[PDB]
Amino acid sequence: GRPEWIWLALGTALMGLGTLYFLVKGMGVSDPDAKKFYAITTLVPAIAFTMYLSMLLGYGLTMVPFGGEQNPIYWARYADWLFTTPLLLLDLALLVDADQGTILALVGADGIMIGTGLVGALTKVYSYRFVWWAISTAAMLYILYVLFFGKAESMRPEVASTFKVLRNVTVVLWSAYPVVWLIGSEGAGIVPLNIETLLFMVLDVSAKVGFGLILLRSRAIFG
Amino acid sequence: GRPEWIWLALGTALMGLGTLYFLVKGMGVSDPDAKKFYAITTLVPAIAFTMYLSMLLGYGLTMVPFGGEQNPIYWARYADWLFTTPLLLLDLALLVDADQGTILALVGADGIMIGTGLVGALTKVYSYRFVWWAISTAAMLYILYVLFFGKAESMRPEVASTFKVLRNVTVVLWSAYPVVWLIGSEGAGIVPLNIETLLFMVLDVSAKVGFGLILLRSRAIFG
Amino acid sequence: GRPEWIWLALGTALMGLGTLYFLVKGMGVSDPDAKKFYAITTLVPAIAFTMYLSMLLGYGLTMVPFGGEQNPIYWARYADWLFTTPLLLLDLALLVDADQGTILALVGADGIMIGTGLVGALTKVYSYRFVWWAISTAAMLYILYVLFFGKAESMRPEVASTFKVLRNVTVVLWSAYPVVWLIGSEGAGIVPLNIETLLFMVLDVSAKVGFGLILLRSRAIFG
Ligand SMILES: *C/C=C(C)/C=C/C=C(C)/C=C/C1=C(C)CCCC1(C)C
Ligand SMILES: *C/C=C(C)/C=C/C=C(C)/C=C/C1=C(C)CCCC1(C)C
Ligand SMILES: *C/C=C(C)/C=C/C=C(C)/C=C/C1=C(C)CCCC1(C)C
Repeated sequence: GRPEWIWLALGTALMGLGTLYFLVKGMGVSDPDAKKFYAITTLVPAIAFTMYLSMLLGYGLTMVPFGGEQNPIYWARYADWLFTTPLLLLDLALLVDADQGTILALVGADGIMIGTGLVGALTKVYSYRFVWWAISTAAMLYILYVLFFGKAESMRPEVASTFKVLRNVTVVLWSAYPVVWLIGSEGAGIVPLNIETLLFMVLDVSAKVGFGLILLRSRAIFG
Repeated sequence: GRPEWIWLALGTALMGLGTLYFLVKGMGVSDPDAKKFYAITTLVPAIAFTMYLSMLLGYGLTMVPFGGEQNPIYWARYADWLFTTPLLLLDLALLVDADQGTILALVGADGIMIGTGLVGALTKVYSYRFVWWAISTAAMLYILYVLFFGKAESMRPEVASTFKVLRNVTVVLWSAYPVVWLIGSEGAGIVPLNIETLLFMVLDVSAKVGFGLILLRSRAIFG
Repeated sequence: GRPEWIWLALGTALMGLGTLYFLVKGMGVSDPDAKKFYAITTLVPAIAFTMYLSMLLGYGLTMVPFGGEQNPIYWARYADWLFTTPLLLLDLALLVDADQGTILALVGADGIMIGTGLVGALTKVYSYRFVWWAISTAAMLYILYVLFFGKAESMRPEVASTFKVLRNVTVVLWSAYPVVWLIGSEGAGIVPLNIETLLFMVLDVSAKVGFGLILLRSRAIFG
């Protein structure tokens, strides 16, 4: 039906397999700290799996009028990210034993990032969609700022090493989302929805399963 | 108007009385641990009370097209369960001093269970509704698994005793929900909505007020 | 377009400036406890900023049929309060080192207060709107009760002093909301929407930025 269906189907399959792999791999783990990381990390692709399935079956898709056309908007992505992005930030924060204040700042700014992105995606006045994109981007920039300038002296080498790798992976991949949104169907519409869907699938799988494989294979998750 | 109104009214009344009873019973409690259990346990029927009232007044009801008919779907149940089921799991987890990793696993899987159940309840393609039911059921099975195989050596007798009772009550009652959903109006439609509503009221009151009476009368909630 | 636009624009500007001020003021803070208070306190007007902008642009506004008319209902307020009121209660609770049980009681009752207020705001049967208002008010009264009768012996003077001031500010300002709602467009409609919007803007800015200035200038936030 929809040309982007193949990418949604592949996304569903990859998130599903990733979830199952992490689920199996986490069996037997008794270390409290490691359990936290496995729980957070397995839940991420499990949620993504449900939302990709939602998009594939057509439930997480809605039509938004703007620019004089009926624009297909997959709102299920925000329902996904609303829960998965904060969880991913939690993995990074727990890894460096961040204090509660910083965790709340990250989670709250993340909520603002996704919430304003959702508002922008459903906004009927074309020009306003970009106002929301700008605010969401400012929130993302705040998050990236905190990750880099927001624990070193008393920090295990493996912890510092894995955190630096996951932080770099996060900054690169997350930074692409606003660009894809801006040039894709939710924004300027210069890149067709099918290609946009492919881009998000690669980014999502990398930021979730890729990110997860790196974290769960590290000894940093253990006390 | 709607034949199932009597069960919604009785459900509203029972949840309301249960809330008031727990509220009174919890007065004077100074023990920190006991306070946690009273807060969690009183909030559960208070939320259920609001959603049952929502259904009674008709606000938590919507019409979903599928199978060639306008099907009355009480979505308010998921708004209820989304918050009450995780809270109930929290009572069980705190009772056994479960570690954060396991708590997150339970809460996250519970969210998936209710979220996919909601998607299934509102899905317009009949066959797909059952795909969502299957995923939600898999999440429930994971939860039941964790409760039984997911703390013994260093565990007070009263704690182990009450937990085992509440765990058995939980497995039996919770396991009935997917069956009721499957044979009821949201699924195969072989059992009429009025009878389905009665079933859920008995299950809800038992899983909330019944469950609550057992827990709050035990000495396990005290340090 | 809408006469109340000026108050929404001023609200947007004030919440935005307040957010920026708190953001700057919180720079350099290394004290863990102080960080918690700055995070919570800065997030509050940041969220309010987004919802006021939502109302200004028209996204957070919907039409609800009741009383034989199309009533303009700004639902964005509840999306705001759902997150900001619990955060404000968290500031007060952390300030007095409240135990988890009491925190959950406050947060849960707050959720009920806002959730039932939202249901009332969107209810099509006029008389029922007031039933929801009554339940929401009962939840607010419970919260006010807990704040006054729910830690003294072992409590720093500055902490007790600032808490008492913020508690008084909270009881006075919060108590006004149900009155405004009752006499405003969501209720009896005796006070026009434009005036109602002005009232909420003054209350919101005072309960958020005013409240925030008092808290963040106190030494109580430091360990
Ligand atoms: C599993 C998914 C991940 C890690 C998704 C990350 C999403 C973002 C960083 C999204 C950010 C956006 C903006 C900064 C601007 C507005 C549009 C968004 C929501 C695509
Ligand atoms: C107070 C209510 C309780 C304890 C409700 C429990 C609800 C469930 C365990 C629901 C589970 C469902 C499935 C496993 C399959 C799909 C349909 C549901 C949501 C009814
Ligand atoms: C930043 C906003 C604040 C501090 C808002 C406070 C909101 C309330 C205390 C609202 C309470 C209401 C009731 C008690 C009755 C029903 C209507 C409401 C939601 C306006």
